[PDB]
Amino acid sequence: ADTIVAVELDTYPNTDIGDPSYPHIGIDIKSVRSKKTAKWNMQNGKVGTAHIIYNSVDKRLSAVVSYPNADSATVSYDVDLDNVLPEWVRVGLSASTGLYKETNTILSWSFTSKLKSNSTHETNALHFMFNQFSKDQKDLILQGDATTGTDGNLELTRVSSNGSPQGSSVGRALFYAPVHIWESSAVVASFEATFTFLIKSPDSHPADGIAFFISNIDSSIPSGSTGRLLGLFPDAN
Amino acid sequence: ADTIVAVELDTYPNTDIGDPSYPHIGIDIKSVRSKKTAKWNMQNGKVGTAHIIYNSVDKRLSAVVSYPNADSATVSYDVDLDNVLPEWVRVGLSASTGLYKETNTILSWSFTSKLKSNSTHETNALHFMFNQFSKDQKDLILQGDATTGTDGNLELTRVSSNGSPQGSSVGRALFYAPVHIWESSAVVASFEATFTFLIKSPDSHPADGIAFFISNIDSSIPSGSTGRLLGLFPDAN
Amino acid sequence: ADTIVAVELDTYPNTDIGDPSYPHIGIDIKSVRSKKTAKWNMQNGKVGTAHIIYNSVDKRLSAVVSYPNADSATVSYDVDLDNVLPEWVRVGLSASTGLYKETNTILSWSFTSKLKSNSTHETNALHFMFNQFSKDQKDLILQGDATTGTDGNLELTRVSSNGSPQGSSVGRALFYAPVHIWESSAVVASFEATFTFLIKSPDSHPADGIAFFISNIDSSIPSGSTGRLLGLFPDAN
Amino acid sequence: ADTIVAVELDTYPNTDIGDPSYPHIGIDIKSVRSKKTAKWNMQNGKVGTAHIIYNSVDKRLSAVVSYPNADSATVSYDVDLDNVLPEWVRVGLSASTGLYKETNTILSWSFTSKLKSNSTHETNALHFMFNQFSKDQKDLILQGDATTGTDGNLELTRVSSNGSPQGSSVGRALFYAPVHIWESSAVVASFEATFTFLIKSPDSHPADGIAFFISNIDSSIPSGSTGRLLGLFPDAN
Ligand SMILES: O=C(NCCOCCO[C@H]1O[C@H](CO)[C@@H](O)[C@H](O)[C@@H]1O)c1ccc2ccc3ccc(C(=O)NCCOCCO[C@H]4O[C@H](CO)[C@@H](O)[C@H](O)[C@@H]4O)nc3c2n1
Ligand SMILES: O=C(NCCOCCO[C@H]1O[C@H](CO)[C@@H](O)[C@H](O)[C@@H]1O)c1ccc2ccc3ccc(C(=O)NCCOCCO[C@H]4O[C@H](CO)[C@@H](O)[C@H](O)[C@@H]4O)nc3c2n1
Ligand SMILES: [Ca+2]
Ligand SMILES: [Ca+2]
Ligand SMILES: [Ca+2]
Ligand SMILES: [Ca+2]
Ligand SMILES: [Mn+2]
Ligand SMILES: [Mn+2]
Ligand SMILES: [Mn+2]
Ligand SMILES: [Mn+2]
Repeated sequence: ADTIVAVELDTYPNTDIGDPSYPHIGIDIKSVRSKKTAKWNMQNGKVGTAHIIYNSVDKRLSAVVSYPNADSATVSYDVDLDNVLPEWVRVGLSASTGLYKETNTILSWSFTSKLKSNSTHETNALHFMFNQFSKDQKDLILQGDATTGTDGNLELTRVSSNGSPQGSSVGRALFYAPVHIWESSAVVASFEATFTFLIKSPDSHPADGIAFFISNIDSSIPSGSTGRLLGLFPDAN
Repeated sequence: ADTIVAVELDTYPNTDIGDPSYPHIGIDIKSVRSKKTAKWNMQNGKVGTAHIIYNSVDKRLSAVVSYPNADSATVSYDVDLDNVLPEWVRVGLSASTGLYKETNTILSWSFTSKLKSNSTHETNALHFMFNQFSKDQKDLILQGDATTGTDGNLELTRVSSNGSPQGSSVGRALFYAPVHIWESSAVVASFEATFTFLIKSPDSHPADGIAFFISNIDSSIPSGSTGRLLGLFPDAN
Repeated sequence: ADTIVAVELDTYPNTDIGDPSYPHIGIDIKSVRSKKTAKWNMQNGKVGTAHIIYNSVDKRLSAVVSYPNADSATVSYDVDLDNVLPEWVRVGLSASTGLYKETNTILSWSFTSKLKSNSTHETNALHFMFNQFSKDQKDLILQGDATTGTDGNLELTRVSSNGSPQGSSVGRALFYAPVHIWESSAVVASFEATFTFLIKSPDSHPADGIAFFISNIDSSIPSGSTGRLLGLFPDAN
Repeated sequence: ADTIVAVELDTYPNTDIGDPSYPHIGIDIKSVRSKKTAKWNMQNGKVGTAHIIYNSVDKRLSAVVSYPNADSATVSYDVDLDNVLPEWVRVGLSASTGLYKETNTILSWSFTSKLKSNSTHETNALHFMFNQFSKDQKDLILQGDATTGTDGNLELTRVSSNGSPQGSSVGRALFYAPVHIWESSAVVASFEATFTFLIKSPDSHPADGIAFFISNIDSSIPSGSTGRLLGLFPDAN
């Protein structure tokens, strides 16, 4: 179908598809089946920050989610992304809900990808940063339930006007421009993505999470991906 | 029609529309009629570098074209670009020929725009750099005669396979993503664009030039803009 | 008589040396008397942001001070800094109180310097940023009363443990490294600086101010410079 | 016994201290004997590029050396540098010859250091770049035989006016400022370095090599370090 690499933040365990029985962060390579996961003491109603980072050299893909004044969960998995991904991709943030529900507000999102070549400073590069989202973001492709303008914030999931979240929503947000993520002849290729989010839920149990993801250029939301699939994968299979 | 701000490099004087009688650089605000110009000792067959820079603070738009081991022509004109331009634009390089002809090879092109807001480091930003152009550039919108892949270079104007240029060509190249160039509430807005080019002509007199330009999102090439209009303006009027 | 260039922020108008009546920002090029100024609707106890930007192309030095939800005071002055300044400088911040007094608290400070040249981005550069000041900052030079570590802030003037400002206080903080501020052979020579500050006085009347300055590598506080001279100038010439 | 971490590039294998037979690159963590290495198909007289990249999340230090149109030699090592290194270091380059000798010419060198934290990009950072070395570089610390200004290059080992390398030579160059390399409270602590170099010997056999190193602020050349120790380590322990 469409190739998907993503870093997932399960607020909701899904022991039927494999997810551990605790709020976790994890690395998904073409399958909601995480190839590596780590325990995340999630904080309800607090603004937190995720850093994603990968370099050709280590071939190690990494992520750190962390709150102020709080321990930070980290995950790392050796993968070679030119085998996996197409030469041109498009990056973005995705998030969704199920029975249980949560606010998936993205307060800020940045990202940087460099292609340093065999001759140095013959590099190629793209960096893009949002610390507030305007009422109309010409350069974000918004998919599903995604809405901007609410308090200068990106809401990937749907929320009622009073501020309570709603269930069984998928919204997904993408950068307008395609990213040349890797090349046949580059000595180092790298890419970092940082984004801060606010997850607050009225219910004691929230669901399902946020994921930063990378896919081929022409990606649209999978049918019936609402819930534990996070708007990234069509099937747990 | 479509609003156009651009820095022009006339290799060919056009004294019928106003252009001075020497190879010049100049500032065009919605009219091929340059509002300020400066003398440029152009160098045939040598790689040269243009720097464009503008900040909300000075409200002064500036450009410098310069060769290695050679004097550098500079131009500057006070303009306030939120009055002129739409809130969202799209940037790019344009170039064309007439009776006389030239190669308009773009060896590299970068650009950066920042929106620092009334609260600091609540900024918004986009930077993008090409030091080589691949056979297929997914993220460049190519218009008219524009072609990439030839020796890792962007050729805005048409060129025969042996390497000689051809006449009465317009090619124009644009960044896929729209640039949020200014905002109603930002204490400093700024944007810098740098690009290196190679102009070589078999004929003693070459024509017409290269221009970096900014326009509304939906800009396409004007009809009959080939020649002294540089693929930017429909009429000298 | 070390050479010194600066962007000053006067909370105290010293009418005999030329300070306008109203609290102003100004450009001080080699003398305390400001070459140009602009009215500044200062806000007591609110954090503000200073932006400062100059480049070899415009040859305009300029600056904007700005509080949230309030107009921003701006100023510009056409000056060629390679005439005025040595080839190699140190950059830094200064502030001072006299009979009247204020809290000169620096919350954050960053600075960029590029020497782009004729070739394909064969430039020389330096950038540094502080959103928190550590308890021992060994890459700042601390001069006078200046202190770090309290709340992660830089305090250029002396304050009590309760927080009360003191009178007749003078403090400077310089980046440890020397900056290559201009070159004989570089086609453009941009440099940008940004910083935030907190100014609060119990008093009806606060004094004197903060200034971003640039001077020689060997620069030290001029004697008897507390008060009107902001730790910058020996005399009021 | 100053503390020191480094990425070494051996043209001369010193088999008794563990250098493999073949010319190698390696990670030297607190001792000259390399913790891990990889074969390097060195090219005489051709400029090459070294890339070096480490981050607190992976906790992997790694590096790639690369010539145009040739495979690139790579190496990695899992090490937690805040255990090994002091909180505040200086970075720099070192190289040396012994009985056998080579030209250790540094054409260009850049370095980035970020201390991203838990908050919304409230980080601390430093970046610097050199594509040309000036005649007097007063923000490099020059140690040993190291010299600037010849062709705009850095020469870490001594060379004649004709260009002939010399034997038993040792040279280091450090950035003037101290780097905050890690923090107790920072959630990630990335740092990246890049540099190009020219290595040429008249001989069949060249020696010894160049190394990027990190050490304490007060670090100076260890005595008797020419030859195998590359200006880095007092002893071969
Ligand atoms: O008004 C006072 N007693 C009378 C004489 O003090 C001069 C001010 O009175 C002014 O009005 C009087 C009435 O017409 C005149 O008789 C004076 O000749 C003067 O013009 C007086 C009473 C208490 C004081 C306590 C601590 C102090 C520390 C330093 C200075 C000083 O060196 N101060 C020197 C003089 O005071 C102002 C200088 O300003 C200084 O302090 C300012 C504080 O903002 C700075 O802006 C400025 O750069 C200077 O450093 N002063 C005091 C001080 N002065
Ligand atoms: O081979 C020579 N004459 C014989 C004795 O020289 C030792 C090498 O001969 C080797 O083989 C011989 C035959 O089996 C043995 O009898 C020796 O005991 C030794 O193992 C000889 C002839 C001329 C010389 C001229 C200038 C010099 C400067 C310094 C040194 C030195 O300190 N040199 C010390 C010894 O030479 C190698 C050290 O390598 C040094 O130089 C290398 C150059 O790459 C570095 O890699 C390395 O780290 C060292 O600094 N040597 C010379 C030197 N040596
Ligand atoms: Ca889940
Ligand atoms: Ca023309
Ligand atoms: Ca004053
Ligand atoms: Ca060796
Ligand atoms: Mn899952
Ligand atoms: Mn014209
Ligand atoms: Mn003043
Ligand atoms: Mn070795």
